[PDB]
Amino acid sequence: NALVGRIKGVVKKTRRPEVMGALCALPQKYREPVLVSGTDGVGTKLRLAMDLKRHDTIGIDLVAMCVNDLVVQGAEPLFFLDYYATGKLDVDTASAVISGIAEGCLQSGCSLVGGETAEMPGMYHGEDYDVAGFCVGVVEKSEIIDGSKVSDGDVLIALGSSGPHSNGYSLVRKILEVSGCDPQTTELDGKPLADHLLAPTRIYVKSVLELIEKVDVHAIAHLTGGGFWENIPRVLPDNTQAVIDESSWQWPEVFNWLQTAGNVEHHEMYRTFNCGVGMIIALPAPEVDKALALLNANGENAWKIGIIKASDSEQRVVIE
Amino acid sequence: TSLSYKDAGVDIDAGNALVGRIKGVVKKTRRPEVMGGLGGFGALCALPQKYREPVLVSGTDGVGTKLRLAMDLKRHDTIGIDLVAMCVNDLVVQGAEPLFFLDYYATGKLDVDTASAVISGIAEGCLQSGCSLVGGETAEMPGMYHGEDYDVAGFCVGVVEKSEIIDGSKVSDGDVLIALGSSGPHSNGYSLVRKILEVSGCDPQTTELDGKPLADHLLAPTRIYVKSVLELIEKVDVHAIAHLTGGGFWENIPRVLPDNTQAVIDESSWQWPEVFNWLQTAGNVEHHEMYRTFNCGVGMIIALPAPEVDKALALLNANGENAWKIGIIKASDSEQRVVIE
Repeated sequence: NALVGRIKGVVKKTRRPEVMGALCALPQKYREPVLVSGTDGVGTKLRLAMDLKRHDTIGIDLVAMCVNDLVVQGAEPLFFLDYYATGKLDVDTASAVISGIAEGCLQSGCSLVGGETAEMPGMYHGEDYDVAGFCVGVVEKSEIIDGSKVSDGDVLIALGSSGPHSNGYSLVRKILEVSGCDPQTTELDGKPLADHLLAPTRIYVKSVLELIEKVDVHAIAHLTGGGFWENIPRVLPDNTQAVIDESSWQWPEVFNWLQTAGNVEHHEMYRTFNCGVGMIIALPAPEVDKALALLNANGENAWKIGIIKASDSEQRVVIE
Repeated sequence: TSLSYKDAGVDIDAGNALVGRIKGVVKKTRRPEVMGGLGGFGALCALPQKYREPVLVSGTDGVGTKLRLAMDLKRHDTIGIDLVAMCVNDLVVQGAEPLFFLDYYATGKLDVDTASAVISGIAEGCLQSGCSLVGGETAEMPGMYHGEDYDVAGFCVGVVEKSEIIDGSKVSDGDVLIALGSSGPHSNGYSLVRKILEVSGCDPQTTELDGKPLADHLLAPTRIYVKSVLELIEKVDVHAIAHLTGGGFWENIPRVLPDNTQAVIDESSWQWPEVFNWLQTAGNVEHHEMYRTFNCGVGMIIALPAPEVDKALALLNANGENAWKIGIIKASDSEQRVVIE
C-alpha cells in the first residue's frame, strides 16, 4: 500500500490515449497490425547496482532491453509490465526501480499499464530483488523488418552505446574483484568508474522509428548477450558475411579499462561486451548518407561500421 | 591468466540449450495468427480477424506461495499450468480471448531438466487456453538464488472487442449467480496451507485423503476456464465474472459488482471439497476465514439473467465444468456486498 500510492502517478503519467487486466486499444494508423512482444531481466547488473547502492536507473535498463528488441522489427512500443519479486519489500528500493521504469517508458512512448510485487521470504536473502519486464509493440504487417532484404553490398551503420548497457556484468564483477579498486574512487576520463559501469542502457526507440520512416532499412541488430558474434548473424541471410571495420570507431574508455584490468582477449571482448555499439543497421549503400545525417542530427552517435558481402564462410562475422 | 565469461558468467548457452530442447513442445502451442520473427528479437502475432475494434488485455502473475510448497514436495510438472491458469482466467473476466503468453524463468544455476518440466507445464496450460507460448527469458543469477530455488513469472495478452468489454455495468437486481467448481485451492491461500501443515506436523505425502495423498489435493493444477467462459459469452448474455483468487468470496465478488448491488450466496448449493474440510480441521480455521483465504470449491462465479440459467448450465456442464446455481444478485441498500447463507 505504501508503494502503490508512490507509484500510481507513474502509471498515470505514462498513459497513452489508447489506454482504457489493463486495457489498451491499438493505434488507429495501423490497418493490419501485428503484435510484437518480448520479456527480459536486467541481469547481473542488478548485483552491481546493489553493491553500489544505486538503483535509480535499473528500471531504465529493464525497459530499454525490452523496447530495443521490439523496434528491431519496426514495432512501436505500446505498453509495458513488470514483475517485482523480492524477499522483504524495501519500499524505497522498489520506488526507485519503478521510477526508472517510468523514465524508460516515457522515452519509449509506451505506457506502464500493469505490474505486480511478490514477496518470497525464503528464496531471496537480504534485500535482493529480481524484476521481470514485458513489453508489447505494434508494427504494420507490410512494414515488418524480416531481414529478407539484406543483400550483398549493404552497408552497416552502428549506433553508439551509453556503456556496457546490461550484458557482461558477470565479467565486470570478476574484473573488479581481481583488480581490487574502488569503482566510486577510481576516476576514469573525469568520471568515477562506477558511473561508466552503471550508466543506463540507451533507448533507441524514437531514433529508429524516425529512421525507418525516412530510409529503407533491411535489418537491425541489438547487441546484447553474446555481443557481435552472437547477435549480428541473427539478422543475416544465408551465404552472407558481415565485415566490421574495427578502425571506424574507438571504444569508450570503460571497455579499455575492463580489457586491461581483466587481461581480456580480443574475441572475448566482442562476445561479452558491446564495446561501444548498441545497435547495427543494415541498409543499401545509396541510403547511408541520408541515414547518417538523420541519426547524428537527432541525438545519436552513428557511423559506418562495416559492410555485408556474399560469402559461404561459416564465420558469419569478421572484425578486422 | 585471461579473464573470460567462463570464470563466472550467466552461461547464455545453457539458456540457448533449453530453447533447443523444448522447441518442439513450444511449437505445438502455435496459433494460426503467430508469424515467424526475424531472429527471435520479438514474437510476432497478428490480431484475430474476428475483432473490428480489438482492445488488448494484459496481465502478469506468479504462483508465489504455491511454488514454495511445490518444490518442498519436489513436484513441478503442474506449477506451469498454475502460472498460465492464473493469467488466462483473469483475462476472460473482462471477456478477453487469450492470444499469447510469455514466461520469465530465473534461478541460480540452470537445471535444464527442472526448467523443461516447468516450460512443458506452461505450454500445456497454453494448449488448454487456446493461446500460444511465443517467447520467454531464462536468467541465471547464481548469487541471488540459493540452493535449487527458481522463480517464474508469466505474462499474457488477450483480445476483446471494444463494445464487448465486461465491466459489470450490466449487472441487475435479479441476476442469477452460476458457479464453476474448482480443482482445489488453485493458487491462493498457500501461506495458510503451509502454516496448517506445520502446526499439525503433517507430511502431505504420507497423509491419505480419500485414497490419495494430501499433496495431490493441495498441488492439483488450477482449472482453466477459458474455453467454457468464452463459449458462455458467445451464447449467453454474461453480466459479470468473478475470479475467486486472493481474498476469497469477500474480496473478489464485489470487485465485479456495481455499486448498490449485493451477492447472496446459497451455501447449501454445494459442499466443500474434502481438501478444504481437511485444512479447516487441521488448522482450526473459522469458516469466515475459510471463505476469506480459500475458494472453498468455487473457482469462478458468473452473473447472468435468470431466464438464461438452464442453457448456461447445460453449456458449461457439457464442457466438463462443475456448474450450479450458487446465488442471486439484489440491490444492496448500503449493506454488505457479499452474504453467505
